[PDB]
Amino acid sequence: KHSLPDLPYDYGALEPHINAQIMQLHHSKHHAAYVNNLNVTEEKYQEALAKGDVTAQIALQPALKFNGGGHINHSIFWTNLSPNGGGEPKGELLEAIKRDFGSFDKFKEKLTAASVGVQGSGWGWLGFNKERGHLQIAACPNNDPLQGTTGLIPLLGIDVWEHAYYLQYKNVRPDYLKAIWNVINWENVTERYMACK
Amino acid sequence: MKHSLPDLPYDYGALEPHINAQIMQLHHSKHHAAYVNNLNVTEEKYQEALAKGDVTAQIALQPALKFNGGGHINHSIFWTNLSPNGGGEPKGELLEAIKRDFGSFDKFKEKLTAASVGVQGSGWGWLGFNKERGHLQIAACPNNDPLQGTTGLIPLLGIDVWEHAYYLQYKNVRPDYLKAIWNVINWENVTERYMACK
Ligand SMILES: [K+]
Ligand SMILES: [K+]
Ligand SMILES: [K+]
Ligand SMILES: [K+]
Ligand SMILES: [K+]
Ligand SMILES: [K+]
Ligand SMILES: [K+]
Ligand SMILES: [K+]
Ligand SMILES: [K+]
Ligand SMILES: [K+]
Ligand SMILES: [K+]
Ligand SMILES: [K+]
Ligand SMILES: [K+]
Ligand SMILES: [Mn+2]
Ligand SMILES: [Mn+2]
Repeated sequence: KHSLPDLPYDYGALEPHINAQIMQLHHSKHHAAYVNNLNVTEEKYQEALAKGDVTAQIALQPALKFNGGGHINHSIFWTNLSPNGGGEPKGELLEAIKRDFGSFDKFKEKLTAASVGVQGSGWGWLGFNKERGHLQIAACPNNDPLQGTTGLIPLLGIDVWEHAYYLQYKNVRPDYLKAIWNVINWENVTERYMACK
Repeated sequence: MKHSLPDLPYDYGALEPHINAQIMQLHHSKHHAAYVNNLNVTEEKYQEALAKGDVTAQIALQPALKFNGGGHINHSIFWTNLSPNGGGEPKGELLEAIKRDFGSFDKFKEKLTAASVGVQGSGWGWLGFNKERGHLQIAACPNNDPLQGTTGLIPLLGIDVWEHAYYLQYKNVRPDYLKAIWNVINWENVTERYMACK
């Protein structure tokens, strides 16, 4: 049974950048539903596999990817933010950002652009490409998770579903993207990067 | 338990001159055999991932499961949908339903032909049964995506329009294959599948 992780901080800890009502809904309603539906779907898959029911396995794929991906993505996202965040990373991650994107500021522009560019629901990611040994930006639709659908290892995700920002920023997704940089937990992103090497 | 390649219920040359023996043997003994085997490999990996709660691994396996699982589902139906005893028109309640839902048998053939010719890339044309609406319905599916798993419709008749289903004999002219296949449709099987829905 997958479980809803506790947040690493309280729901208001990322104010004013992401308001407490959003964090509370996002974790306690949206992520909770992913977890609950993921568990239901995995149990149905166990049954289908035991019976050799390939039709049922395939019919369950959309629920599995959506809720499973929701669980994967949100579990990473909470750790990617912190009340003590903001600013720039240091060390090898900063070195890699400068090497692969030219500068920290150009990296921000490129992840911002990928995130603002999602049409519909989805996510922007900074990932690590293990084959190539370098950083890579990608966008993913809906809750499709980065590693399961692209092979890239997730380092930093930005949720651009409307429920991630709408109560506060309404349609103005770019204002949310500007604000979120103030709460990036570069410690966590660095840990994820260093685990890849 | 493991999925198995069903034997083809007739000789590889039983459908000549409509589908030749070289196609039938490659399609069954090479293409379908590979789907079954790859499906069983993917299922095994999926069980492991599920036991470990590895959702990333489950999602990464979805393309192979749908493609090879769908391949197994669709080809298993297809072999039974063809017969040397086939061709002609169905009878009874299936014919009545075709006339009711499509206007006539020939109109139905045109619509299923159009759906099958219209696949861009690899895929299948299907006649299915919509259990909720209680009537027949035509759909096209990409690659090996299977009808029931992706649409909920119950498959009655499938036509494979992957190039391996026809290319050796008909080359690029997919409409020549589709003309030919009507001569070997096993309407007895299609009828059985339809009656099982009702
Ligand atoms: K907050
Ligand atoms: K703000
Ligand atoms: K988790
Ligand atoms: K540089
Ligand atoms: K999704
Ligand atoms: K958010
Ligand atoms: K079998
Ligand atoms: K013969
Ligand atoms: K497929
Ligand atoms: K069926
Ligand atoms: K064929
Ligand atoms: K011919
Ligand atoms: K012909
Ligand atoms: Mn979200
Ligand atoms: Mn085929």
